[PDB]
Amino acid sequence: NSLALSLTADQMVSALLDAEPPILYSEYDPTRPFSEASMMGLLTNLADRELVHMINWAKRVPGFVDLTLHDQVHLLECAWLEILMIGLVWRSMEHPGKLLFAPNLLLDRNQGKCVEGMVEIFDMLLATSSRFRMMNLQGEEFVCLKSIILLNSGVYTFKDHIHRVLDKITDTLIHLMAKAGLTLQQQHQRLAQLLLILSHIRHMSNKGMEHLYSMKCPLSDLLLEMLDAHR
Amino acid sequence: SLALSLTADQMVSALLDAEPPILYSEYDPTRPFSEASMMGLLTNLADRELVHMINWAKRVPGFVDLTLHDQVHLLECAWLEILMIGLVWRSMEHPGKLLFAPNLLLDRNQGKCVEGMVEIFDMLLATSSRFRMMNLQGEEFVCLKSIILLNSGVYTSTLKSLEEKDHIHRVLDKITDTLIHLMAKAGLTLQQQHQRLAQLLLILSHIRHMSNKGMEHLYSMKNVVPLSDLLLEMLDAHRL
Amino acid sequence: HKILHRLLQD
Amino acid sequence: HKILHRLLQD
Ligand SMILES: CC(=C(c1ccc(O)cc1)c1ccc(O)cc1)c1ccc(C(C)(C)C)cc1
Ligand SMILES: CC(=C(c1ccc(O)cc1)c1ccc(O)cc1)c1ccc(C(C)(C)C)cc1
Repeated sequence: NSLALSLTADQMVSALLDAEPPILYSEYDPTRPFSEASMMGLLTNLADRELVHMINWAKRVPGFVDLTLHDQVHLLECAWLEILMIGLVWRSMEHPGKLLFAPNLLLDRNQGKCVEGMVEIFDMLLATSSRFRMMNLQGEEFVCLKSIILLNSGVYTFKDHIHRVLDKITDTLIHLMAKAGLTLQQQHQRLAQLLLILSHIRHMSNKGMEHLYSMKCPLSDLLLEMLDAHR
Repeated sequence: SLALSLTADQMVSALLDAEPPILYSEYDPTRPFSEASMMGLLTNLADRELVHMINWAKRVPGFVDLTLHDQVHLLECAWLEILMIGLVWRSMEHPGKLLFAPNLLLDRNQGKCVEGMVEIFDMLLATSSRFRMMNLQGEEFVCLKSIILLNSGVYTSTLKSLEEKDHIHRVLDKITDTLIHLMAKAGLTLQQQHQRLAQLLLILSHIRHMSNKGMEHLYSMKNVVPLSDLLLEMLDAHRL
Repeated sequence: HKILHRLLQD
Repeated sequence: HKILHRLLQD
């Protein structure tokens, strides 16, 4: 019982694709450049709005609905910045050297010098985006990786159902690579490469989180509660 | 390079042979426990393990091919991860216990005496429990530990040469091949092979998490408790 | 309690 | 210059 485990590989792909959250816009003020306040203002505002859509996306991730409410809360509180980051990184792929936070908010590493810790977090995000770009990450792979983050990042802090679903998503990934014409060796090599990048995404989240609840001295009440979960 | 010319069997034997020993702690069962002494025991242990780790890294295929600064960088990034997965591996057949040393076995209750320790302990216990349920093999463990060394620091020619990054990834691909070889050798089906491969690499994310959280608390008490010079420098690396 | 909850319910 | 550096160097 779950429905997710009964899905086929293509059913899994379409379901995840259809669940994809929209790309939101930042505020349309062309005033340049930014202060430390306005820069963090724009990003925080954006992140807070994205979170509302992330939570509806999560409910549509196969297997997530079968979890108890508190298990859903735990996984989201654990992985929210990871999920935002892999989204940002995916968005920025076609823009080498830049971070596409929103279609009207494309930033480079230089525009972050006005904030402590920003250049460092920017460079890592940029490195990740460049990595995805060199691997030619496909959208169908991206949605698999993102759902994996949701289910995996907090699973060790509770589980069998989640691992069964994680197994299903693995099957789906391999199915995608075989469909693309990759040899068997190429398939497991690519799987590994993709999953290992998730370790770095965790790192970026932890490092970013650490700064966030240090300078948390205006965050939305929701963002504060998500942030408070890591403290 | 030699790392790319090694078969899967040769990769395993090389990694197995390079395994560091299991060290003892200075644990005195007569001495009254204290927060400062418990952390002292763990710090002293880690500092001695670090020396073996550094010479272990040199024996990891492909690692010696890298420039010295890259070697330094990879170890500065991965040292706590490598210590932790080692601890977790030693603790597998000790349910609810962490085997820091043969004379230092600990449960989560003995961790409440320092702020932040019980949280790390629970995460480490959960990882060993995961390994125990998965029935992790030694040949798989040594592959995982060397993946961490080469992977954890690689995303941080040229202006910081990209040729090195490619060599590391080639070696990483070889270790992936080695993991798959082991799994097929164990009679697993293709579906089971890539599933177990995924399960293994996903645990590395949690190991990263434990290291990040552990590091965070570690450079907060740097609050009296004596760190060794090497440990102090490794810890400084996660700041600037 | 938490804003997350409500967002998850509806 | 760096303990790890020296140790890696021997
Ligand atoms: C890149 C990033 C964020 C962010 C998240 C929450 C905030 O309150 C502010 C920024 C982000 C990630 C993805 C996304 O779609 C939108 C926003 C971030 C940037 C800088 C930092 C500091 C280290 C400077 C605090 C932290 C997170
Ligand atoms: C589990 C762990 C450590 C450790 C590392 C460095 C130290 O100075 C002290 C302890 C460890 C890991 C593996 C190993 O083989 C030996 C030691 C650790 C325990 C507690 C903490 C705090 C959060 C309490 C700071 C950090 C790391």
